[PDB]
Amino acid sequence: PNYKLTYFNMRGRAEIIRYIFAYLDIQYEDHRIEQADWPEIKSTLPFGKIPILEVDGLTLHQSLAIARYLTKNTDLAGNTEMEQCHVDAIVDTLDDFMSCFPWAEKKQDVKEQMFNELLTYNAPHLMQDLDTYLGGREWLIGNSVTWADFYWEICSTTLLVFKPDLLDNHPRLVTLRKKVQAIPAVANWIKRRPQTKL
Amino acid sequence: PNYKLTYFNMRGRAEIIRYIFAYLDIQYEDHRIEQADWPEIKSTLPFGKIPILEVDGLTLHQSLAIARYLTKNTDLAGNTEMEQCHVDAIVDTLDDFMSCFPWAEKKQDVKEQMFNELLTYNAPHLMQDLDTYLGGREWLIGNSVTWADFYWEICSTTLLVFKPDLLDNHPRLVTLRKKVQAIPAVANWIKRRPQTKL
Ligand SMILES: N[C@@H](CCC(=O)N[C@@H](CS)C(=O)NCC(=O)O)C(=O)O
Ligand SMILES: N[C@@H](CCC(=O)N[C@@H](CS)C(=O)NCC(=O)O)C(=O)O
Ligand SMILES: [Mg+2]
Repeated sequence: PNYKLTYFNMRGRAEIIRYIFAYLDIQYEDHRIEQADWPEIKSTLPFGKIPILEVDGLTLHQSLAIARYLTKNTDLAGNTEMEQCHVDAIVDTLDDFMSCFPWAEKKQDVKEQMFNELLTYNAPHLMQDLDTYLGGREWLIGNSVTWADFYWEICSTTLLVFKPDLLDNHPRLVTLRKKVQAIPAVANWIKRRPQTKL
Repeated sequence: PNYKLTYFNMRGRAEIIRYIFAYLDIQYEDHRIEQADWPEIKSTLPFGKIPILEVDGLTLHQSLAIARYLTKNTDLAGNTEMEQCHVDAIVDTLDDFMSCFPWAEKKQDVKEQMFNELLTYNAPHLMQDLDTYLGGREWLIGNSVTWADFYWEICSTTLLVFKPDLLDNHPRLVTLRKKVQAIPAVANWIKRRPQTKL
C-alpha cells in the first residue's frame, strides 16, 4: 500500500514506526507537522492523537498498535506466539515508564523536579529488571533482533538526554543499544533523520 | 494449556484476561492475592508488577500482551491484520486513559484533583470520540465482537464508579456495554465473580 505517517518533527512516539519502515526497506511519507498545523490536523484524527498511519486511505492510530501491524509476518515480530507475547510485554513495560513523565507540564520547575525524581528513584529499578531479563543474551527476545530491541534503543535514547549516567551500572544494556544502532538500515536512518531533542 | 492468573482480588487490570478465559471456555486458576503477601511474591516477578499469567510453567506479564496472546487465532482477534490493528488501537486508547488516573497516589489533594480533572474534562471527549468511532455499527471493530468490546465494557464499568453520568449523552455506548454483558459466558462470569469496588 501507500503509507503516510503523521507526527510532529520529533522522534517521540513515531520513531518506532520509522525504525520499522527503515529496517524493512519500506517507502513511506514521513509527514512532520508543526504546532501551528495541529488544530486543523487534530480535527481529522479518530481519538485526537498522533501518530497516525494512513494505509491506502484508511487511518490507523496508536504507535504500538501500528508498530505491531507493520511487523506482522516479518522477522521483527518474534518467532513464536510466546515470543510475540514477550515482545509486546517488554514494549508495554518500557512504554508504561515513558508515560510516567510529565512531558506536557508547563511549570518548568515542577517538570524538572519530577523528571529528576523519576530518573533517580524509579528508573534504576527498571534498569535492573531489564538487565536481569536480558541476562547474557544477545537480544531481549529470541535469537535475533525484534522491535522490542528497537523500542529499548529509542526509549533509552530519550532517557539518556535527561539522565546521562542512566546505564553506567548496566553495560549489557549499552551493548544492546549499540547493536541496534549498528544494524545497517537502522544506522542509516539514525544518521539521516532530523536532529531533534525528543 | 495449564493457566494460572495472579492478581489482587480486584477486577482491575486482570479482568480482561478473565473475560477472555470465560468467553473461550478455558479453565484456569484465578489466583487472587493480598497486599500482605505481596512483597513475598513481588520479588519473584520479572518486572515487579501484576497481573502475571503462568502458562504451562512459563511466566507472562503485561495484561494486554497476555490478552492478545490468548486471543490470537480466535474469533476475538479481528478478521484482517488491519482490523487486528484497530482492536489493538482501541484497547491502547482505553488503557492510556485508565492509566492516567493516579490509582496509588498517597497525596490526597493531587489525587482528588487529578481524578476530578480527568473525569470532568477528558472523559467526555473520549466518550464522544468512541461514540463517533462506533457510529451505528454493532461492535467497535468489524462485524463481530472482539476483545476491544470486552475492554470497553470493563473500562466503562470502572469509570461509572466515579462518574455515574458518563454515558448520559451516549446511548449507543451503553447499548454496546449491554451487548457484551449479554454474551452468555460473560454474563455468567459477571454473576459469579467476586464483588469488588474496583
Ligand atoms: N499511546 C499513544 C499516545 C498518543 C499521544 O498521546 N500523542 C500525543 C503527542 S506525543 C498527542 O497527540 N497529544 C494530543 C495533543 O497534542 O493535543 C500512542 O503511542 O500513539
Ligand atoms: N501496564 C501493566 C501495569 C502493571 C501494574 O502497574 N500493576 C500494578 C497493579 S494494578 C502493580 O503491580 N503495581 C506494583 C506494586 O503494587 O508494587 C499491565 O497492564 O500489566
Ligand atoms: Mg500502554
